[PDB]
Order: sequence, then structure tokens, then C-alpha cells
Amino acid sequence: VPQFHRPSTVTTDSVRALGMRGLVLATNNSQFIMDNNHPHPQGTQGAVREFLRGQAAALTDLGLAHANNTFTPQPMFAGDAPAAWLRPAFGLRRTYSPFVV
Amino acid sequence: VPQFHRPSTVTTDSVRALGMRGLVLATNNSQFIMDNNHPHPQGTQGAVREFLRGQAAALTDLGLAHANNTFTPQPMFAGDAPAAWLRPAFGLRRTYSPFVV
Amino acid sequence: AAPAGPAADMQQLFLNAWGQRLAHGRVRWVAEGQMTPEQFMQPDNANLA
Amino acid sequence: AFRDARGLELGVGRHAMAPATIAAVRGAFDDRNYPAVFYLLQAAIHGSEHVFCALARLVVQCITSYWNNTRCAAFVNDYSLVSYVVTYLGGDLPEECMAVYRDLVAHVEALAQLVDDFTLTGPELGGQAQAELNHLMRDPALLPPLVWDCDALMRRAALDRHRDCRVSAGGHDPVYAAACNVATADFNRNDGQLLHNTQARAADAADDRPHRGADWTVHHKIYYYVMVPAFSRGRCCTAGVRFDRVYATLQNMVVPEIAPGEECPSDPVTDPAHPLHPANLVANTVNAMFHNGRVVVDGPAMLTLQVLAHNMAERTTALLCSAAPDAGANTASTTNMRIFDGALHAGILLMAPQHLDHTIQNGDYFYPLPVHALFAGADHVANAPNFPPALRDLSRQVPLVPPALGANYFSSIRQPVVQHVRESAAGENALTYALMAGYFKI
Amino acid sequence: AFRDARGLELGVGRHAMAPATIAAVRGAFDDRNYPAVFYLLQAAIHGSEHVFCALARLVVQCITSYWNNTRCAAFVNDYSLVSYVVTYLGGDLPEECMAVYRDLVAHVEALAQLVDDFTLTGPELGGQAQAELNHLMRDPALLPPLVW
Amino acid sequence: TQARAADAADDRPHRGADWTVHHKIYYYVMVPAFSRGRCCTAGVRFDRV
Repeated sequence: VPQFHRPSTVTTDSVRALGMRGLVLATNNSQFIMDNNHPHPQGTQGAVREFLRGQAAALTDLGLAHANNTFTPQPMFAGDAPAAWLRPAFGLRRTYSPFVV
Repeated sequence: VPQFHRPSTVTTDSVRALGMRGLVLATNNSQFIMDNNHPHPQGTQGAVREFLRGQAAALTDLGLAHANNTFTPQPMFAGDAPAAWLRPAFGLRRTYSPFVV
Repeated sequence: AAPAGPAADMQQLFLNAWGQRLAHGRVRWVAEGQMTPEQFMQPDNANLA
Repeated sequence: AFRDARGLELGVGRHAMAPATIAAVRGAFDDRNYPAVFYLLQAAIHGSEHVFCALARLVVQCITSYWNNTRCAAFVNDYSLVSYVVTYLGGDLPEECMAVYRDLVAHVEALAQLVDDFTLTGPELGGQAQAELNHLMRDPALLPPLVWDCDALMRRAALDRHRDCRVSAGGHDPVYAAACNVATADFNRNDGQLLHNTQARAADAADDRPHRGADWTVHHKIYYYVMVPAFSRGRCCTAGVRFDRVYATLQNMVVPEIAPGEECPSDPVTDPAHPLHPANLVANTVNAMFHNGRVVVDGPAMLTLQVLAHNMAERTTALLCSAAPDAGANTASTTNMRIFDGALHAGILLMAPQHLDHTIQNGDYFYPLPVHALFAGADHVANAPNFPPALRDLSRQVPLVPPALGANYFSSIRQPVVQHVRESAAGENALTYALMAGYFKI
Repeated sequence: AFRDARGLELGVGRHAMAPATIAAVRGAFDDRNYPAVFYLLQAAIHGSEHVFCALARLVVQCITSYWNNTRCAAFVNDYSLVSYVVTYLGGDLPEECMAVYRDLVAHVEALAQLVDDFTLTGPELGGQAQAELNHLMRDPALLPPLVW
Repeated sequence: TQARAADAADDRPHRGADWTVHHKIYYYVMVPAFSRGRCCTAGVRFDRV
């Protein structure tokens, strides 16, 4: 479990194991005073790189919580189709409302 | 059962025995790599001719699945009527909504 | 030219053989489109005769 | 500045196209999302009577859907498809929708009477009508650029032998078939063979005679050579149509089964039993294609597409032809020359350049063909594949017509009719008379 | 005023932008509550086809709500975003909103023909051809000031 | 800024040649004509986006 006033604590698996609903509330309940006794080993800029790796890993975890509610997304452009020498390739402009009752 | 990465496999009876709901999903689940070890005996252009013969044969099979829901279609133009020497020939412009409860 | 083969490759055989012919000198009839009706009467152009 | 003042000479109260029906046409030449379904339907209905009288439920609900998304007129480039709606689709399009379609038809028959006011009452001269030998649009020496028939071709060969009337349709003489079916597909045959599919019904099927009136070809020659270049300002061209995939991508049908106690769906958002709902939008299908253009189509109207199984079409062929000069102009110092007019049997004119789409590849359906110098798109030709890069500044100034479809000096209409269209400012009512003021023979 | 009379010199009906599409654009450059969401998308689409055709619903609901709260045209500062909402998002916006964005693309393509009507046709000079050396926008020596 | 992931290269420009011509027209002519010079360009901090 990470503590966001300590830069050398943020990892991917600390962010990803925390839920997206929990990720927001953890950062909003942190401490104002930043500790400088132990920095991140890749620098403070490396911790920002480390932090965004956990969000995109949790949004894909968030999308799998809605797999019983959305559809299988079709490809968007031409040129990506298995049977191409007899029928050509379309692509659905994703303008509809994917929702499953 | 046809395999759409093999050109010498597509016939009419392979396409027609597969359902129209199944015809779409078969081609969308085929393989990207086209095999060239055995071409169609009428050429690759003859396989395209062979493939469209199965679709029109399956749409007529699709229309017979809706015979309990549509009406008997009337002729569209004049000159096609059995009793012509006493009453003339009309033709229904097919603009209505054929549907059976 | 006489129409040979299918019409699909009809444009491709055009641009592949005429590509070095289109850039020698001026085209006559397109050059008349940017002519003042007093310039056309001047001896500037070589399309008087 | 001189032809436009001459064009005002016929605008002294013959017919005026209303301004509410101008902008509904200009938009259809400007939509970069003009839905490409309509391009497939022009390759599908393809000029026929029988196909159009079954697909009425689609075409109404394609127009009325397009009427509520852009407010433009549909099917504009085909006079055959304009004239069939004005004869058949009377009380299903709304009141306001029909007002545009008459002013594209009743304007044309006002253009045809421009001939009938400036021609004297004379007898025939070379076996031809007196009204032909004054104005160009009455001559069968020309051809309409998009012919789904042989109607202009039947009447041309009936001229006398003093005018050489031969048509070299791809090196072979044109042989006129009867019909095309599932078992007579042969999508790459190279005979001089053209279709006569467009008929009123099946039994009226002949090849020794043309099927339609003789004024009918004159209505097209007015529409494609006067009306269409008056709107597009020289930003349009013809194209050859790959029929191999159009009959495929219209028969990728996914039609859901209706339960025998339920009712017909009419909602493209709520219900799943509708063919534009995302649980029925399988990729590369027909239902995917209507959702591409936001065209609201009812359920069992999709089942009416089965007419395409009976009336097929072969291909698009080039059409060169020779023509000796007029019967009232054949001096012995003029016998040694000809006039060559270009045409495409079974082609489709493109309106707006859709090369910036990435959902459909370039060389899929419509290879472009600049038949006539009026029809040569600056962005249409220079975006076809395998275009050599040393011409992109050359393509901009000059048109790019090959001599396999007739060059400048051996055609009928030369270059500067093209440049008069771009460099005028008369408006969409005066150009359609001012062009007609230029098509008079010498 | 001398450049204005030269400016009116090209106005012999090549194209006139609609006056309804002026007050939908004069507003967009003057809204102090132009929401920063409309900026935050522009770094996220970043000119891409694949991101825009994935975000093809979120661009719609941002435009329609802004068209229904201030009635101004959105996403104006990026021409790459102009001709993507034009060329892809046709049948989602209202009819009236679509006419603004077409008058921002077809105006520019009418401005493109201003060069070509004024160049004599000639052979190439320095690896560039004749119409490029006349007007500044045809030279590759420039750059657009924002390039993705 | 590419169409699909299969068409990924660095040896060439991926769009038409007229595309960058329409940008230069848009930002040097259109945009200053509306804003009356009340606009500016910016660098975007992609960290907090």
C-alpha cells in the first residue's frame, strides 16, 4: 500500500492492486508535507513515469468490470479483415451506444 | 464445410448449407494467410463467381424463413394479369409495410 | 488511342508511358485560359499563326 | 463577361429555379460525408424500372433519413434516378421534399424548349431531323457520358452511311445481349458485349429495338452536359465501378428473426431486434454500411434486396466512336476528318472527393476515369493509387483525359467550356442558360 | 484600405462565408468561459486518426452540449481537428451545426484555388515547379506554426 | 498520426501533399483574421494531462 508523500513507495503493483475507486480517494487523503529523506531511485521524474503505468493498468482492469455490459469492439478501418480477396474491409465509426441489458 | 483461405473449397452447396447467420461469422473468423498450394479450377475469378451463387441461394432460403411474416407479393406493372379483356392491369407500387402479426 | 484491354488498367497504361511526355514544353490550349484579350492580340504568344 | 450577358437573353421568363432548391443541390456536391451507400445503390438499382419499383421502401427511407441529417438532395448525379422518383415516389416523400425534385426535372424540359424556339420549320436533310442540325443536344452523333442502356446506341447506328457511325467498345464491335443472371456472371469477359437490362417488365425483352422514347436521351444529354457542370464548377468526374464487390457487400446480409408474437422494430437505439443496433453490427456487413452514413432503414425493407439476384450487371466499358460532320456541313474539304466522343457504359459520376476517408481503401470500388475535359477532378485523379509523384503540380492546372476516351481537338466540346464554368459569377440560374447559349453549332 | 480594395478584388463570387457562421466563430474566439476540457482533448487526440475514430462519440457530446449552452462552434484552433469532425462526424451533430464546419473547410479549399488561377503554366526551376514559387503557402520553406 | 497500425513507417510522409498546404492557409490567414491578434500559441505540459 503506497503513501503518496513518499516518492520511493509508488510502484505499478501498488497502484494496480488498489482499485480505481480507491486510487482516487488515496491521493485525496494524503499528506501535504512531502518527505525528502528517501527519493525515488529514478528521480522524481521517474516516479511520475511509474505512476502513470498503474493508471492505464487499472483502466483495463476497470474495462473488464464492464465486460458484461459492453459489446465486442469491431475494427475501425479498412485493411484489417481475414477474408479480403472476396469481400473488402469496412470499419464501424464508433458512434453508437454500446450497452447490454 | 468450406475454409475461406483455400480457394478450391468454396462451392455453392458449401455456402448454401451454411446459414446466412453462419455465413457471415465463417468469413470473419478465417485466416489472414492465403494458401496457394491448390487454386480454384476456374481461377481465382471463378471462385468469386462461385461464391456469389451461394449468397443469392441463401437469401431465398432467408426469405422462406419469413414466409410466416410477410405477404404474397403482387405484380408491379401492367400487362401481367390473367383476366385482361374485361378489366385492365394495375400494379402496386410496393410502398406499404408487409408484416403479419 | 484505341481502347485496349479492360478499363481498369486503362489509366495506368496512360500515366506510365506519358509521364515523360507531359513535361517538355507548354501546352497550347491551357495557356489560352490566362490571356487578356489584348495580350492575345500582342505578338507575345507564338500561337498567333 | 460576354457569354453571361448572352445567357441573360434566355432568362427573360422561361423558367427560374428557386433559391430554396439551389442550396439543396450545392450541398450534395459538397458533402465529404455524403454516405457511400448511395454510391452502391446507383451501382445496384443501375437504371432499371423493375429494380426501382421494388426498392421504393429503401430509397424513400434513405432520402428521408438523409433529409434529416444534412438537408440536401439525394441521387443527384443520375438523371435516370432523378426522373424515376419524380414519376413514382409521389406521396411518401414529404411536401417540402418534392419541391426540389421537380425543379431538377421541370427545369430540364424548359431547357429542351430552348431548341424549339430558335429552329425554323424545315424538312429533313440527311435523314435527320431539322431540330438536330442546329443545336448539339439534339444530335445522336453525341452520346451521354453515363449510359446504362443502348438507347443512344440503337438510334445512332440507324443514321446514313455518309456519316460513319461505328463504336469501338474496347476494340470489339458492340454485341447487344438480353439479360444477366446468377449463372451468366463472367465478370471479366472481354467481348464487345453490353447489357439491355433496364426494362419495364420481364416479358418486354427485345434487342432489335430500343426500350425508351427518343427524347429520353436528349433529356440526359441536357442533364449531364449542362446541369451537372453548372453546379460542380468542374470539381467532379466519372468513374468505373468494380461490380465484383458491390454485389458482395450488398449481400452480406444480417437480418434478425422477428418473434411471431412481437412487432416490427422501428428504433435504431433502444431495441435489439433492429438491423442497426450494435448487437447486429457485425463488421464488413451490410448493416455496418448503413450505420456508416447514419441512414435509418426499417427492418423488412432490408429483405427487399433480393431483386439484385435477378438483375445483375457485367462491368464498365470504355466507349470510343467515330463521327463524320453534319449533313449540312459535309464539304469535300471536310470528308477527311472525324469527331470522337467519349462515354462509359454503366459508370457512375463522383461528386465530392472522398479520398480523406480511411474506412474504405482507394482502389476498392471506384476507379476514376476522366472521360471528358469537363469531368476531371483535381483531387479525384491525383488520389488514385500508383499515381506518379512528378505530376501533382501538373494535375492541378490541366485536366488529365487519356486519348483512350478522346482528346481535346478530336472531341466535340473543346477545352474552354471548362474554363468558362470556373471563371463566371452568374449564379446557378443563369449558367444553365448561358451554357446552352454555347452549344449551338457552326 | 488599399489592401482591402485588393481584398475585395478577389471577392467576385469565388466564395462568400455565411454570416451565420461568423457569429458562431466570433463567439468562439471571445468566450472567457471557453471550457478547458476542449483544450484537454486537443493534447489527447493529438492529431491522430486512431484516437479520433476511437473518441468519435466523446467529440460529439462535447460539441452538442457546447452548441446547446452558448451556440458557438467548438474545436476551432486545430485545422487537423476541423477536417476530422467534418470528414467523419456527419450524422451525429444537428444539421445547423454541420454547416459551420463545412464553411471552414470549403472556404480554405476555395482559398487554395486563389494561387492556381494566377500562375502561368511552365517548366520546373529548382526542384520545385512553377506555381509553387509564386505564392508563399505553396513553398515547403515555411512550416505551419502548429504541426502534429 | 496514422490510419492503422499495419501502415507504420518513417521513410515517408503519411498524408497527401496538399494537407500541409491547407494548414498554412488556415493558421496564417484564417485564424488571425477572426481573433484580431488576440491569440497565442502554447507548449503543453503532457505530465498533468
